[PDB]
Amino acid sequence: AASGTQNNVLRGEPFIRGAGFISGLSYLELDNPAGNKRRYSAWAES
Amino acid sequence: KSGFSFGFKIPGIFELGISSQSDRGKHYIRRTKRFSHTKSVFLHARSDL
Ligand SMILES: *[C@@H]1O[C@H](CO)[C@@H](O[C@@H]2O[C@H](CO)[C@@H](O)[C@H](O)[C@H]2NC(C)=O)[C@H](O)[C@H]1NC(C)=O
Repeated sequence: AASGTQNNVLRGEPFIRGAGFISGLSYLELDNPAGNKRRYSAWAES
Repeated sequence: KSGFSFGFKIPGIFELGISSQSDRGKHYIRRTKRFSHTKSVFLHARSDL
């Protein structure tokens, strides 16, 4: 008899306060923990 | 397995011989197996701008 249990839960809540570009950094957190350099520069310009 | 034989003869033849053999064997087998696996993924997303 063999039994295996797998359980992994990872949740992120980015806060990017760039009015329209604020949602980009929040949506990019899905599977991408590191922030995009180009997206970060765009948010800084915003 | 079991076997028995008996023989007796005396002259006055006269001769007599009796043999008996009985064999019996039984084999029984049984195999049962069950496998069950459950996989559930729940993802919730909420974003406000
Ligand atoms: C009946 O017994 C046999 C013993 O050889 C079992 O056969 C192997 O059992 C191991 C036990 O984990 C398995 O990893 C192998 O895949 C089995 N091989 C085969 C060819 O089945 C067998 O599982 C038992 N049960 C049955 C046949 O229902």
